[PDB]
Amino acid sequence: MQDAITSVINAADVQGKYLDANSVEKLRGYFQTGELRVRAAATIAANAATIIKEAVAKSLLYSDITRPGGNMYTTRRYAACIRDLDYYLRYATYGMLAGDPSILDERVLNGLKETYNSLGVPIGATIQAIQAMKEVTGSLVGSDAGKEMGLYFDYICSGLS
Amino acid sequence: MQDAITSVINAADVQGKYLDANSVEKLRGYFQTGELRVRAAATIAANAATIIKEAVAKSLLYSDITRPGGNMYTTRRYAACIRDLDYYLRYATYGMLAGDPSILDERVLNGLKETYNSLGVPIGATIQAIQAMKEVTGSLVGSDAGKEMGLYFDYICSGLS
Amino acid sequence: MQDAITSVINAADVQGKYLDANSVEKLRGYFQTGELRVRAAATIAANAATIIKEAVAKSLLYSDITRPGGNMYTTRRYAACIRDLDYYLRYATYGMLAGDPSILDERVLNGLKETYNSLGVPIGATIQAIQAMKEVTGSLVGSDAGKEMGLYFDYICSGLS
Amino acid sequence: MQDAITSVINAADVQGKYLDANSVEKLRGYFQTGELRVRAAATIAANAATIIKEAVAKSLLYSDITRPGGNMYTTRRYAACIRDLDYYLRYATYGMLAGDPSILDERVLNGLKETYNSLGVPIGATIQAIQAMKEVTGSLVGSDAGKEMGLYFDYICSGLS
Amino acid sequence: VTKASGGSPVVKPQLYKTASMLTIAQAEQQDRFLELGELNQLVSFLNT
Amino acid sequence: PYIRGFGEEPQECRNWGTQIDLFQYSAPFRKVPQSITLFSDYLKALPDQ
Amino acid sequence: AYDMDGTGAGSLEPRGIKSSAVEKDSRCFKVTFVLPSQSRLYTFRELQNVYTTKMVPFSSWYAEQQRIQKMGGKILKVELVAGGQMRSVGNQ
Amino acid sequence: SLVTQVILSADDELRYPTAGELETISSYLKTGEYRIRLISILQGKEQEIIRLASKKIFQLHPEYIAPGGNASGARQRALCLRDYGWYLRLITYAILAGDKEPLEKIGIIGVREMYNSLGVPIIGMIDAIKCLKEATVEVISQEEEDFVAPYYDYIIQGMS
Amino acid sequence: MQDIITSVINQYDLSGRYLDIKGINQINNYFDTGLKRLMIAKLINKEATNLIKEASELLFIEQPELLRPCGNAFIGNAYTTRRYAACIRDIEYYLRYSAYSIIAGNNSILDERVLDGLKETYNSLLVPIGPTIRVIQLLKEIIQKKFSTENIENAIIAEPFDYLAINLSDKNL
Amino acid sequence: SIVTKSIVNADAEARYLSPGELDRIKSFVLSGQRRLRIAQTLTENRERIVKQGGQQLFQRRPDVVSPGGNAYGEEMTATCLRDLDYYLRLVTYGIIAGDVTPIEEIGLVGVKEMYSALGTPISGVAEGIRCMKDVACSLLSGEDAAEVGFYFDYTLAAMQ
Amino acid sequence: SIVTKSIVNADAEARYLSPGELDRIKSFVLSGQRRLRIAQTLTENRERIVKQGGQQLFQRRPDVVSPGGNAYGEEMTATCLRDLDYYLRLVTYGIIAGDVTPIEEIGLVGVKEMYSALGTPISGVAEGIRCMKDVACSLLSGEDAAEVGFYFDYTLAAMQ
Amino acid sequence: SIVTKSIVNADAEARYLSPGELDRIKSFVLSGQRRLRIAQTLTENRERIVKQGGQQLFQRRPDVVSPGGNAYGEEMTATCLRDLDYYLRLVTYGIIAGDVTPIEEIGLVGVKEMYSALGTPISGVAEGIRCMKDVACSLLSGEDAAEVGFYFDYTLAAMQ
Ligand SMILES: CCC1=C(C)/C(=C/C2=NC(=C\c3[nH]c(/C=C4\NC(=O)[C@H](C)[C@H]4CC)c(C)c3CCC(=O)O)/C(CCC(=O)O)=C2C)NC1=O
Ligand SMILES: CCC1=C(C)/C(=C/C2=NC(=C\c3[nH]c(/C=C4\NC(=O)[C@H](C)[C@H]4CC)c(C)c3CCC(=O)O)/C(CCC(=O)O)=C2C)NC1=O
Ligand SMILES: CCC1=C(C)/C(=C/C2=NC(=C\c3[nH]c(/C=C4\NC(=O)[C@H](C)[C@H]4CC)c(C)c3CCC(=O)O)/C(CCC(=O)O)=C2C)NC1=O
Ligand SMILES: CCC1=C(C)/C(=C/C2=NC(=C\c3[nH]c(/C=C4\NC(=O)[C@H](C)[C@H]4CC)c(C)c3CCC(=O)O)/C(CCC(=O)O)=C2C)NC1=O
Ligand SMILES: CCC1=C(C)/C(=C/C2=NC(=C\c3[nH]c(/C=C4\NC(=O)[C@H](C)[C@H]4CC)c(C)c3CCC(=O)O)/C(CCC(=O)O)=C2C)NC1=O
Ligand SMILES: CCC1=C(C)/C(=C/C2=NC(=C\c3[nH]c(/C=C4\NC(=O)[C@H](C)[C@H]4CC)c(C)c3CCC(=O)O)/C(CCC(=O)O)=C2C)NC1=O
Ligand SMILES: CCC1=C(C)/C(=C/C2=NC(=C\c3[nH]c(/C=C4\NC(=O)[C@H](C)[C@H]4CC)c(C)c3CCC(=O)O)/C(CCC(=O)O)=C2C)NC1=O
Ligand SMILES: CCC1=C(C)/C(=C/C2=NC(=C\c3[nH]c(/C=C4\NC(=O)[C@H](C)[C@H]4CC)c(C)c3CCC(=O)O)/C(CCC(=O)O)=C2C)NC1=O
Ligand SMILES: CCC1=C(C)/C(=C/C2=NC(=C\c3[nH]c(/C=C4\NC(=O)[C@H](C)[C@H]4CC)c(C)c3CCC(=O)O)/C(CCC(=O)O)=C2C)NC1=O
Repeated sequence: MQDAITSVINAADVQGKYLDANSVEKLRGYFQTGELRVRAAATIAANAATIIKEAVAKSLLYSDITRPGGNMYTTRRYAACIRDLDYYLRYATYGMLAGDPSILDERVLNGLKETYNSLGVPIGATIQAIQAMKEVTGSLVGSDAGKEMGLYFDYICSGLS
Repeated sequence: MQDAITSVINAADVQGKYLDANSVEKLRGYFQTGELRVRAAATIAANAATIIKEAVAKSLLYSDITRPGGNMYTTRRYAACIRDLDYYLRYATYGMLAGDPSILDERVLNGLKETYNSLGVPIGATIQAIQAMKEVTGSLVGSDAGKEMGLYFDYICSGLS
Repeated sequence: MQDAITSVINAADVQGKYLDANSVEKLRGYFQTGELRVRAAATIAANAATIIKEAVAKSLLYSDITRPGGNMYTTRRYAACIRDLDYYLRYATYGMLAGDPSILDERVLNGLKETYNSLGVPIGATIQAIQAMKEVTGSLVGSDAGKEMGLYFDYICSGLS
Repeated sequence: MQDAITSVINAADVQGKYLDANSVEKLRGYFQTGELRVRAAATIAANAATIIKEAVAKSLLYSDITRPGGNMYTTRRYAACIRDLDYYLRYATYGMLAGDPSILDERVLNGLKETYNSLGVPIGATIQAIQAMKEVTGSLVGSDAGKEMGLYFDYICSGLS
Repeated sequence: VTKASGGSPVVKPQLYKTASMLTIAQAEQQDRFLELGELNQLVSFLNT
Repeated sequence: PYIRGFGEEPQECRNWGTQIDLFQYSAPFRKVPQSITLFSDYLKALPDQ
Repeated sequence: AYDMDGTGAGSLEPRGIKSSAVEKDSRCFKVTFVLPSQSRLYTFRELQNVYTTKMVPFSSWYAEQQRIQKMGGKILKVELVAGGQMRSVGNQ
Repeated sequence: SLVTQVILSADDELRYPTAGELETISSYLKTGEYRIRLISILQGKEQEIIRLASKKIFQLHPEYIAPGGNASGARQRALCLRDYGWYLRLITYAILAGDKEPLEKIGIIGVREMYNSLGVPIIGMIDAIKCLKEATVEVISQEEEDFVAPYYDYIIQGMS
Repeated sequence: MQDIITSVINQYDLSGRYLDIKGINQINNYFDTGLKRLMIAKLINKEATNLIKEASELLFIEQPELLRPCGNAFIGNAYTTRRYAACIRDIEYYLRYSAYSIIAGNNSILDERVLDGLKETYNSLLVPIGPTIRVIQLLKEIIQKKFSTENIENAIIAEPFDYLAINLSDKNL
Repeated sequence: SIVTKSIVNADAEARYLSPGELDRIKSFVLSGQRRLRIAQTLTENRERIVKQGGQQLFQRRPDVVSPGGNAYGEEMTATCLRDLDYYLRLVTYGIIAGDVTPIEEIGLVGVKEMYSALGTPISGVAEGIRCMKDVACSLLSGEDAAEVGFYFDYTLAAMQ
Repeated sequence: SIVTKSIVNADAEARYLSPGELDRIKSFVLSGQRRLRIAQTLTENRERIVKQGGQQLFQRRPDVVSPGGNAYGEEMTATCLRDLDYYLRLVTYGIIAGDVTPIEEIGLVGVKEMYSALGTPISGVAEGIRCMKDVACSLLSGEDAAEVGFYFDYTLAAMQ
Repeated sequence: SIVTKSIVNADAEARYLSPGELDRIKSFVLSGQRRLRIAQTLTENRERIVKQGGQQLFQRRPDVVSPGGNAYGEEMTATCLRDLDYYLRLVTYGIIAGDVTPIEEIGLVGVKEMYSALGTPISGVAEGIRCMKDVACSLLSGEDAAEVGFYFDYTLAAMQ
């Protein structure tokens, strides 16, 4: 659980040296985007339910995982999805603010693909839901902010694959 | 393993519709940069050994991973690095031509960070080597071509993180 | 945890179709034996302690697992047996009523043979106790009811093997 | 796969220093016992079949793993045991010569307890077979040589536990 | 019921080739860079 | 010898996951045997985990 | 080690090709044969030349010669190019 | 034949034939002449049967007979009965050696690429054999035609 | 695999006892229906290429979505003829291994050669499990059309197809 | 069903089934003939029970179908009736299982999370099931209408 | 059994079962009535078949029971007859399975490793099974003695 | 070492160690007293063996230290001698291990990839080790100089 400042301090500390010009050079780069990330995390908090409603209706709403036999049939199983998609849109918001994807594999990625295989959850449909959820997130926060929030979505999709 | 044309055809095919104006609009955007990518992949093929020699000497040549006890001490371990850095500079060249980073996670990213943790390879020094390798690649191919080749380097660094 | 009706409804539901003639054909077959199973589960509830007392005295009462060094020597260890044999005669009664052995592996079989190996409990003597317990159970409930109750005993013995 | 000399050279090399008085002090201690280990490995090679025949007859020959239902009933399963016990008496001989148990976990211990749980092999009876096999090995090679060969048997028993 | 599981990795089955595609893949398959012919091979298709 | 991938040959349903694992560079670091345990747990009951 | 440990019928490893090759044998033949595949017409794999001439070792000539006839091959000529004859010690 | 399958199948394991296999040879050889008596019945009805096969393969499929189809013309239809003659001759081999190899080493293995390079529609040849099996039932009684029935539909299964 | 017989003999070996008469009564029930189990199998070989064809049209007549574009869910139904060619191929297997398993009188051949990794394989390719199981029982009704006047052949034909249905289900109850 | 949870009740208590539990499994299986007749009535009346079910639902809740309602247009109204076909199906399961255990873990557990997450008024779908109940109980006698209606109102209770 | 390996044979070959395979599963199940009678004879003759089996075994191999033999004393001689009761049991399995597949993976695979590792002369136990064979075939007619003896000599072959 | 690869040799061959392998582990450990004396000579002579090692290296290869050479200036020349201190250290490991196994997987495996990728002339570093060899063997008797020189020339062989 490290942000961009924590990761910069760790690497500069792990060699026992002070924060030289290169370490502060990245820190200044993070502070420049500090204004963009909060407004990105602002609108995502507002439209959390709307984004997840848009992703599932655009990716896996009417596919036969939704029908009987599919992986999402029963109401408990459907309700687990939007609960499950809420974490991806939420933890990706944390990575967008912290500027470092360490929180994702610390709290989301580890034991995740090993868990879906246990339950039999289709990893293929899961990533496309996150990809569609990444597509709507670029709608709200804009282009570059979508590039930032989108940079952690595919990090989840990559490791979850 | 999809290029920009394969990804455009897939999304236009996955809805069962023809290639409308929006699908061809991105395809025309890819054909415009087709001339830039080949010359970018041209010079990178020529200066493959020179780029990797520049990156390691600029990022991790004299650090104490290079010294005894560091992660790169023995000659087998040092030789594995430039073998290992060759794939990052090579597969990034493939992503720069295909215009789609699908080949990276298909053939590089999956099981990569899970493999370095097994061997105990420092992911921190690895990304800075790729960052330094990204810096020299912008020297050769120019600014915008470096922006293209650089766009897949940090994709490796993001997922490898 | 499915009975015969739950398993019939699941397979007929998992294809999204109604209960056709074949699905109801097995359900009628289960309702015909509904009268037999209750009387079978009736007498087994009455003679629970008598059946377990008959099985251990007929299979492993005087063998050298009962003597010092054997797997059943101390009074805590002996008392664990009749506690342990009570579950096999009890859960087999549940399978006989539900008409489906799903409850056994759900609540008995999983982690069972992996547990006895940890404690060092002899699986060989365990199955013969259940086989002897199956033999006395056919005495009480009759032939066909013993065939039904006996059909779940060897299911435990098979998976526990 | 390191012997006592390889482990001494590695630790002295991993700090980048020469072989000081402490590193050679242990190496001299290993060369002193070099005469004892070969004669220990000499007689064990001669009485390999006799030692395994003595261990199984002394530990698990007549127990109910040997009888039907036990873990060792069928002739394929019995024949796998003496094949399996041969590795423990053989690899322990390698550790006794190399003076370092690195070869055991490299080639025996890893994936071993995870494999016996898959097959359902009783780890409890396995360790007592190795303990009995350790007891007969102290008969042949003597006391101190048995202390050396015995020091790697319980290393297998510890990790296999 | 199946009492074990090997896992289901994300696999994308092949659908077709393209001229932009396969010789990016052939030079990939040998673990070598794009060569002048197959890289001039990538060029004159994007000029079409 | 080539690697008989997925789009080479009619594959079998029984070692689907394992073979896709084995045809990766991550294969030489699963020091625990992946196939002998998987083919044996197909017959035994559910494990404790 | 060598292929004649004591294995025969009724033994734990499956009954298979048992060669009379010593420890690290250094004898090898020069064989020549055609071996039509007899399986390409339901597999439709690419075609490979079936007439080969190669040096097989003594350690595994018998398995190869036992297998070349398994799939209908015909052995045109074999010789012992490297190694001695009636040699007690020295085949290693 | 059937003994050849047992000698082969026992030879790749480097063992003599087991107890069950020697049954499979012994039971096959005790039913010996009845295949021999049966094939002489069918050989006397080859001109019987192929005339009836050309009945229904062409009333079912006049596409092939018409001008433009493959079987249009005299000499094309001339060998047309010859392919029935070879197939019926092959089945007499299969009825004798009590298995499918004479129907498989000949006739079945690679039959589609033979016909596809000839222009004969491979679906039409499936109905031709199905037509041939339909024709064999009339000149054969109920006792022995189910003995020869499983040898026909193997050919249909082989051709798909 | 294990037939009804070898499965019965392993039942008595685990307990290490000879075959009693309850054991032999189970074997006799196979030997009685064993002659009836063959023409069920012999009918399948004669009706094999047909019975897949009626199953497909009866399937897509209720699931027209399977012949349509997938939606953006990259799902493997019978969209393209490459998809359709392989997708009919699976119906080959379900009819085949359910044909041997009719003759063995036991579903041991089914799960170890069909069920083991079936949800594994379909979850990778995103294949329909719902329609995949429904086509398995469209075959069952289609095969039972032939043997219908009596009803002791029906339980024989139902046992393999019913076993794949209950086992390919994500358990709702 | 009553059989599976009368077991798992006595399962947890480390005991067998009492006469109170076994005289009701007995009493339920003799009731099984009458249950299949009741479910058989609702099985091939889904055309009227659903279509007249959505009849009164729109007359009582025109907001949900009016422009702005969740089930507005040709599309959503079809799915608007699809859910009623679901819940009518689960009631047929509960009647044959003799309990709402099939209706419990299908269509009831976490149902408010789904419909809240779909934007659908959960009170509106509760009104739909009540309209189906009056159509269903109008198709059966008084002895049956105390059952078929009995499972609907449980679904009404859990759906709010 | 013949049913399971006729399947796994045709299983590996990507095909169904030929008439040669299905006319023998058919021929085996009609043979099943006669097999149970044969196994029923050996089932409750184990008292004589084993005890007279060890009769000739000691009168032919007195070394194994003499002082120094592996089966010396009251203890080992009891286990000396225990193995014969095992192998007599497996022959009853092979007769009902119509094959030595039950005898193959029980008591035959890796049998030389066990008996070599127990110090038992494997040739001696082979002599024991031959003595049981003469007692077994003396209990049955000629048509049966060609079977019951037939499975013993396979066990004799694999046991050396 | 000789102990670890005499094991892994006999490890792969499924056998124990022969007298040829165990009379040399025996012969090596009695040699261990003399090995530590030899390595003890090179241990605290690294000041002269390295500095005089780079003495002859620059007199024989002035290009590498001249302006444009890889080891030009105060900086690279220090690292120019650093590698010689490395390889002199590995020879002390090989003498005590009785084999070039320590020198194999350290400083030899893939050494051409490193020095080619550093721009260093690999032939030049080979000349450096040869200059160290004459200084090392000049510090020991003839019986020892056949060993200490013996490990250098192996490093010379693998370094070109
Ligand atoms: C914070 C990191 C994190 C994640 C991601 C997580 C996931 C997780 N997802 C679960 C289930 C589930 N997940 C799904 C999801 C899906 N079905 C589909 O078809 C889609 C592809 C997908 C929605 C995108 C379903 C249906 C279940 C229920 C499975 C069942 O009842 O068997 C469960 C089981 C327990 C429960 O839901 O209460 C866990 C623990 N846990 C974590 O700690
Ligand atoms: C094509 C995608 C792909 C990658 C990237 C890949 C990596 C990979 N890197 C490896 C090792 C290695 N990688 C390194 C790398 C490094 N040491 C450092 O200090 C640096 C941070 C870093 C160089 C940038 C080293 C030293 C080893 C050897 C580890 C050992 O011997 O224990 C190995 C072990 C086997 C071998 O090298 O033969 C694999 C498989 N495989 C793949 O298929
Ligand atoms: C070199 C390190 C190493 C070990 C140790 C090893 C063990 C190993 N033991 C096995 C089986 C086995 N192991 C046993 C052993 C025992 N039964 C008992 O009751 C005793 C407690 C125990 C004897 C001490 C048995 C009976 C089997 C056969 C299991 C079966 O057929 O299901 C198998 C399965 C395959 C085979 O034997 O061919 C492996 C791989 N593999 C290795 O690479
Ligand atoms: C299935 C058809 C077939 C046959 C027959 C066959 C024979 C064959 N016999 C061999 C050797 C041998 N054969 C013999 C045989 C004999 N010495 C005598 O004095 C006797 C006259 C004779 C025994 C009857 C000997 C001693 C060797 C070993 C030769 C050597 O080590 O140089 C070898 C060399 C390899 C090996 O044994 O592993 C082959 C391949 N291969 C086949 O595929
Ligand atoms: C022993 C197995 C075997 C077969 C079957 C075989 C067939 C065979 N069929 C052929 C032609 C042909 N076969 C047909 C056949 C037909 N037209 C119809 O409508 C019918 C359905 C069908 C016949 C029943 C026609 C029309 C041609 C001539 C095509 C052409 O050359 O234009 C030819 C080219 C030469 C020739 O006629 O002999 C061969 C070799 N060869 C073999 O070795
Ligand atoms: C013996 C048991 C067994 C089965 C069943 C099996 C199935 C199997 N089905 C496959 C693909 C497939 N299967 C389908 C099937 C379907 N699409 C639909 O929409 C329908 C629901 C369904 C037809 C009923 C499709 C489209 C593919 C290709 C997926 C793609 O490439 O897009 C593949 C990958 C291609 C290959 O065969 O190598 C396997 C292995 N393997 C086995 O070993
Ligand atoms: C078996 C238990 C069960 C239920 C109940 C269920 C409901 C369910 N209702 C849905 C949609 C829907 N449901 C409605 C429903 C309504 N609109 C109204 O005005 C009315 C108040 C109400 C119906 C009476 C609408 C309009 C949609 C589409 C919403 C959208 O397109 O955004 C969807 C998403 C599309 C689909 O896959 O069908 C599901 C999964 N799934 C289940 O497994
Ligand atoms: C079903 C296949 C099968 C067989 C055959 C089998 C044999 C078997 N024979 C054993 C012992 C023994 N077997 C013998 C046998 C003999 N002594 C003689 O002189 C004769 C030549 C021979 C008998 C005819 C003796 C003496 C022992 C005890 C050896 C000892 O105590 O060291 C034991 C160890 C004790 C036990 O658990 O019974 C086994 C497991 N297990 C099996 O699962
Ligand atoms: C233990 C085995 C081992 C070796 C040998 C080794 C070599 C090694 N030599 C290096 C540099 C170097 N090595 C040289 C060497 C030379 N210049 C010349 O003219 C001569 C021909 C030659 C020395 C005799 C120079 C000039 C550099 C610095 C190159 C630069 O700064 O670009 C570096 C990078 C800096 C460092 O981390 O030290 C390594 C890792 N590492 C190892 O682990």
